[PDB]
Amino acid sequence: SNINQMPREEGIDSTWRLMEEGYMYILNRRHSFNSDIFETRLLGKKAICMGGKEAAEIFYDTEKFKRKDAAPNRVVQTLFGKNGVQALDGQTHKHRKEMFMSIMSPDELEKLTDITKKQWEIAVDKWEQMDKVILYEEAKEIMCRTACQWAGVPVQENEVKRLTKNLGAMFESAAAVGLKHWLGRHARNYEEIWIEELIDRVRDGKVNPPENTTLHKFSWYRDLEGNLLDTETAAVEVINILRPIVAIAIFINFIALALHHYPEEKEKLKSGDKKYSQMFVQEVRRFYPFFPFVVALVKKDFTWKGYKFEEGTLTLLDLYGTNHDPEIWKNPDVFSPDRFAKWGSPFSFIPQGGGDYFMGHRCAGEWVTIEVMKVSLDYLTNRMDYEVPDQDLSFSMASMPSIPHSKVVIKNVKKRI
Ligand code: HEM
Ligand SMILES: CCCCCCCCCCCCCC(=O)O
Repeated sequence: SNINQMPREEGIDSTWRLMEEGYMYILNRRHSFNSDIFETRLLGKKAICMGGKEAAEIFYDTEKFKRKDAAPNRVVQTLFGKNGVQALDGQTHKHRKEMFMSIMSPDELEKLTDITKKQWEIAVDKWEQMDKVILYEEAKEIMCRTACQWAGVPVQENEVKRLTKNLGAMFESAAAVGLKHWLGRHARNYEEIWIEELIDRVRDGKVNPPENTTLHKFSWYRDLEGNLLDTETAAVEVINILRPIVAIAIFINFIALALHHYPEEKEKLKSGDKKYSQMFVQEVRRFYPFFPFVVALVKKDFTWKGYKFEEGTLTLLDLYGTNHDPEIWKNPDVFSPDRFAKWGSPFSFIPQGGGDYFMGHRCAGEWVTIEVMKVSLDYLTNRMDYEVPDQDLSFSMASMPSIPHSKVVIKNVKKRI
């Protein structure tokens, strides 16, 4: 059939509009163009942006889209690391992804939840002897201690503080400009070298992590040819566990926000029926902004909706806008856990990617995230009391990630006993 012209945003480069609008950039234009797909110019080149469940399923078609060389270098050097799983395609990707999925078994997730609970207890005891407590910063430290213990990474106290700062900077810098962006580049450089040394100690026999742990599994994994991963690559992969675990602190912020803003939803949790906590956690992941979009390159020319996708074109999948799509969800722009009662598809609810864990790039740590969020919600509701003082809890849709301006201050913390 005839090739049609995709809706097109004019201007020599539109990256500035993405920087100004953030999470809302793609959905605003899906609305104004009356199309789930449009073309623009971002980072000096043509770009295609698309959202909704059909677009998501097409984006996850690995005959049509590849990840090699898709992410901008500025994102590789902050968020991802070079030559990690995010960069791979085909059987090489499948085999690397199996390494990540191998640490996600029932017994290992139980180990994670036990650690997470203990580290919450430790933090709460500390906060009870404090006055004001900055939840985002304290939660990053909870999650850094949890990550290192679960991963088998030995850390001294000074190393905990430094890692918490540097892992934070890696994700807080990825969509930043200027001075702030470079903090994350330097943070990544420092921890890559530190983790590389540690992996060399594992391989030399001088450190002996338990067999079940990330550090053991990633240090000893062999590729499709039977060879150990390069030390640099294995370090990037370990950081691809430690960093996103720290990042759960962003979702902890939003759990606390939701408990403060929605007392009727909090009261439904006081029952002990786990269905309510499950719905609440899912709705936090659906409603609040976090990972805006993912990127791929067109692998081979193809047609969809009458439009030509040309090989090599950078393509953005709108995660935020799909999670807020009024063609998928009833009243998408309100927080309503009841929408999940006995719950859509793997392409419609995509805060941590869509599709299949093994056949695509969907987040390896989605179950970790959900389980950590459940522990955190249980702590904040059932194991402590605190006050939320008057403060600026607003969160900007132009900042990625989006953090409430006050960083969520709590006070008068008391552990229930
Ligand atoms: C804290 C909140 C998190 C969010 C919002 C999040 C979101 C995402 C998204 C959107 C992707 C990319 C999907 C794609 O490329 O198609 C991804 C990939 C990934 N995530 Fe997460 N994630 C989080 C936590 C975690 C955790 C806790 C872990 C590890 C325990 C983790 C490990 C990974 C890995 C290894 C990948 C790359 C998978 C691949 O390329 O095949 N993430 N995540
Ligand atoms: C490829 C688009 C980059 C988007 C900008 C990053 C803002 C969100 C931070 C996401 C962190 C998710 C977990 C992680 O990978 O550490």
